[PDB]
Amino acid sequence: SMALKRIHKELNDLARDPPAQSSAGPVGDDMFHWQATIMGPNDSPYQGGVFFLTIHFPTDYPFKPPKVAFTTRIYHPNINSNGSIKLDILRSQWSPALTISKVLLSISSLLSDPNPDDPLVPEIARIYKTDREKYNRIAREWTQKYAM
Amino acid sequence: MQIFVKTLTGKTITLEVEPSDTIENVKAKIQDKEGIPPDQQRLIFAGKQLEDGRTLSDYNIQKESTLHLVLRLRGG
Amino acid sequence: VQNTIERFTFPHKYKKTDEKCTICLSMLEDGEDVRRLPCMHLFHQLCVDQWLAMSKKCPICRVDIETQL
Ligand SMILES: [Zn+2]
Ligand SMILES: [Zn+2]
Repeated sequence: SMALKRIHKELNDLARDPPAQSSAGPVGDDMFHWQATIMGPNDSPYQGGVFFLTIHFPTDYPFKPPKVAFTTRIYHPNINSNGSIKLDILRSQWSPALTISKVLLSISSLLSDPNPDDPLVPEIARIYKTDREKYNRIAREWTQKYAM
Repeated sequence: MQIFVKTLTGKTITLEVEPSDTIENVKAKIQDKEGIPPDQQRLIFAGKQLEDGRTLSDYNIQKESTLHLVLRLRGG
Repeated sequence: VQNTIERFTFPHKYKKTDEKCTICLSMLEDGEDVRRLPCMHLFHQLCVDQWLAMSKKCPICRVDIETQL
């Protein structure tokens, strides 16, 4: 209810000032469920891809973080095959001053600069560390299959 | 050679090591001095986490270097 | 607890450049119950007090409300 007012405010912000490189809006008539797209950033092995996100807002948002998950497959140490994201501002580092806009920037920044030391899928992190160009090649390959 | 290990509190210890010593050897040297098990030790130098099978020279840790010691968690 | 908050922050009624509460996203207006943190950041009493019940950090800079140096 207060969460609804604040979700409405954010949407107005997206209206008045449309972000570059991302899109998000409600799913149907449900303001507590959103959908979004991220561009793969140009530095990454995901350049050229667009990744799809599903977003749920809890009833006491913004005091508790939204649930965010990829619905596009991606080769990434912190994003597993369910689309779950290991990102600090999404659990312990969440703040009621953060917005969905900044969450997307972060996820995008997470794509450009992975955190292999606290990985969600161990095997990818080991390849990321041991063999970078192995990692970037298969990331690019997954980008071509799932993200085009 | 001489190096220092530092914790989040500022607490500083000093080790004698060799450039060919491995991160496992270094962690074992920290166990001796501080009673912390190698399994609980996470070493970080110049932003990078140090891996158990590599040596100090592999990261070009040189004389009077400071490593950082934190808790190795399960993750992730 | 609530009076840990009162001992380390400044509640007051707003006198009005615009300023926005980063929690609710609405502008502060004359007479509203607001509160300032040792970081100098300002929110609506209701907005920030809800977070301070869960955390002793500033939503913006994240500095602890009991920081001193
Ligand atoms: Zn407010
Ligand atoms: Zn602050």
